Amino acid sequence: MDVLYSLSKTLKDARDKIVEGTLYSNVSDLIQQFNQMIITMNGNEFQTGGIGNLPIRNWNFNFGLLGTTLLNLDANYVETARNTIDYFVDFVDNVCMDEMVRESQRNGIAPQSDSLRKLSAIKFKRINFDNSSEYIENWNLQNRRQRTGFTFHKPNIFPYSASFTLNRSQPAHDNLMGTMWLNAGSEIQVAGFDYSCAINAPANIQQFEHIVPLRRVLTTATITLLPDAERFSFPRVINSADGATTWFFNPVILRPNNVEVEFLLNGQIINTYQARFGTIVARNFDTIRLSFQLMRPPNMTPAVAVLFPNAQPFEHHATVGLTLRIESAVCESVLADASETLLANVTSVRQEYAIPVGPVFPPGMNWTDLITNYSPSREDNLQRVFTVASIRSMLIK
Amino acid sequence: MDVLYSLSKTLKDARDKIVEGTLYSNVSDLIQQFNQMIITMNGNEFQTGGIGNLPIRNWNFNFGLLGTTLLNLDANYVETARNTIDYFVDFVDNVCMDEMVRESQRNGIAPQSDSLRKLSAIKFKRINFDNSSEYIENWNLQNRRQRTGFTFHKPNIFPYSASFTLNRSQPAHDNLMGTMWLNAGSEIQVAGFDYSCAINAPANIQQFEHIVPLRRVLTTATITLLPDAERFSFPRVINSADGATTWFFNPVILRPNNVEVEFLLNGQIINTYQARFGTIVARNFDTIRLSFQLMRPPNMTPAVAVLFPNAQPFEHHATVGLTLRIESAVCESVLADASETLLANVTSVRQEYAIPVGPVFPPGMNWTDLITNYSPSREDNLQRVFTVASIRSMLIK
Amino acid sequence: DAGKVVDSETAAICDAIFQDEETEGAVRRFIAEMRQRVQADRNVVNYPS
Ligand SMILES: [Zn+2]
Repeated sequence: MDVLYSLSKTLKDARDKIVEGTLYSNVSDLIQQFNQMIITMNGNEFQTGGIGNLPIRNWNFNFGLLGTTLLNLDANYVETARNTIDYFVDFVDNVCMDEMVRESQRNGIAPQSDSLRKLSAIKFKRINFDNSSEYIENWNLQNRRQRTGFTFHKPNIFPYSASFTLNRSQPAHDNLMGTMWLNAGSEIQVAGFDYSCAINAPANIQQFEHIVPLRRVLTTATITLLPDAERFSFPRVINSADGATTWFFNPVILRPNNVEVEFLLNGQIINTYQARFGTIVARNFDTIRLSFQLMRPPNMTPAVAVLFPNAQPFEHHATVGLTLRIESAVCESVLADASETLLANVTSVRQEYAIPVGPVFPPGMNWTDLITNYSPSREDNLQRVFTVASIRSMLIK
Repeated sequence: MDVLYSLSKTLKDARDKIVEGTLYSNVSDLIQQFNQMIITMNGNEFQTGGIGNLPIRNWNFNFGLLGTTLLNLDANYVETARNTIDYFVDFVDNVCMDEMVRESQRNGIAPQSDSLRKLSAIKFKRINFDNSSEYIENWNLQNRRQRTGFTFHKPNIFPYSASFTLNRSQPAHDNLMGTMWLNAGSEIQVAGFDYSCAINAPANIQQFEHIVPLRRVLTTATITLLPDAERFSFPRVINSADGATTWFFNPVILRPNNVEVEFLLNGQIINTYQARFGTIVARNFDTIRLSFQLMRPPNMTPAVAVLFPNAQPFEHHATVGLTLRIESAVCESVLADASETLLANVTSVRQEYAIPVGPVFPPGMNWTDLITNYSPSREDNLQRVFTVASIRSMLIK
Repeated sequence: DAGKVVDSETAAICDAIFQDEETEGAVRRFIAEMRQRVQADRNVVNYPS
């Protein structure tokens, strides 16, 4: 894995640094590493592919070394360099597509393809170069069991869970009470509704609560906390819990009284925020507890007093919402987010070559089913395949 | 940590091998390691304790080397060896009690005491010796991120959860239906009851189901599966769900028809067992799904037909149970079981010296609250403190 | 710089591997770049061979 990143880093630098007319002192330390790579890789044969429609390709390396005698690199040197680089780039492309496609339940952090099991010897250890990308740094730090952090912009930590809860209900569905939520991507939109608007609740206050457990512990998260959840604020008809009948929801929106957002780690309150909106911070957490309440307004104009009678027919239903959007967060495990394209590369390789469903990953690489049951073996497989996807995304655009 | 195990392994062997009258060739390779230990530890000072009532002790090492010139070890050599060994055993005892007592939320796998942070240098690396115990082997394998396995006899994987569920209920509590369970230690005792004995169920069959999610993935578990759960088979009065009133439970026991025990890993059925009792095996699982059903007996003698009328008063309630006891299992994470005493040593050290409740572990070292919320930081702290407890259990009996 | 190998025969081998036209460029560069480590404190010397 280290030598695969090293091959790709030298091929990236040798497409970048070895150009026409450049001075030799700019590339004097890269040509020695590329010659060490050629010297190491000669005499060895590899075999990539063999699963799904990924074709079996045989790789044989017989190349001459590059010259170390120019002052300015002329176009002859650039053309022979482009030939050797194009062959090695095709090789590492097929090794990365052979490694992202395989998985194992037993020990997923180990290389699974034959080519990367062959590259994991000490004969190939002199290929090794700097490990400067974030994924290979976290690979090398977790290979020695130290703390890592992946910085994500809007991480997909929440599985898709659009549902509700009726704390007070009946088959008439004309006096309901409870919460509704949308957990999607990095965004929680929650809305507790009461049809009576707390006309018989004690002190005209109805307490709502919504507890979101996470799968991995997020660290140093900037979170936009806004009131008035926008999706649960227009009238809609909703199927029941058993899916038998449908019930109508005509909301009018009160502001959330007494918002308490708590960030729990192992049941301990790490951060708490009482009636503070805008951008908040949560330093260390794996559970988000939103505790908002609906208070009936004690003074109402005649336009408002016709909405909430004391009797039964409520044509306008009180609804109170919050929105919580994790903008950026540092997570020790791998995830998906709106910035990288690594999950897209993994799914593109697994869908392009018509790959059968294996023992670990969900069918079709369903990220909702992958983050719903995010086991440590699946975590190891996901980190390995994302690291190889980062390597191929360095070489192949 | 490696050098602490090495100190304790040499002190254990030097209490064992260095005896009176033994031949020198039996101990010729141990005296060289013990002299390397003396040479490394001289000139260094340590400070143990300082939390709770654990007293601060200062340690200074100024010892002469042991002789390498006897053929049979006489009693002079044994007495000077016993002096040096008793001082080092007192030192490592206080270092282990200083390390088991501390914890950290940030990175628990790192040493927390000052003495073990001082021993983690390369000056002390020549102390190192064989790492043959199971806990130090799994420490060294997880320090390189490879697969480990702790073999437990009756592991305490289940938190204490004695509760029930009423699928059919009313405030009269005279026609009830649902499951009851006891999850304790390594034992699940479940019993679904119907008061009507499926007299109005379709095909006179009532389906029960009980799904137990685990916290860590067990591997290669031998499990005694018996029918007829013994605890839920005698009459008892039970408080309600809100704790308001009590209801009576007078069971008569039918055998479990159509037992299906499934061992789920990430929602996938790994092992399944259909109406097979005795000892079963479950190779890889983190969820146990018991699906038994109550069938009304179609042929009944007159002694049985008086028990189950078609009308409402049921003085004898049909009850069907199962018992599932994990005898031994291999788990990658640390746990507690009926074989080791390591949790007992940790709690004895934390309770003997009146230690305040820290950020990670539950108050009073509640194992039910520790395995209920078994976070990875708590997992790292628990593994570190269990490894140090194993080291001290080698030295101190 | 100055350089000190640790035998007359390893000096001869060092010379003969430096002179020929078929060893590696990294190797032939390195043969004139390896350096002994002589520490007056701690009583240690390190010499290539
Ligand atoms: Zn953006």
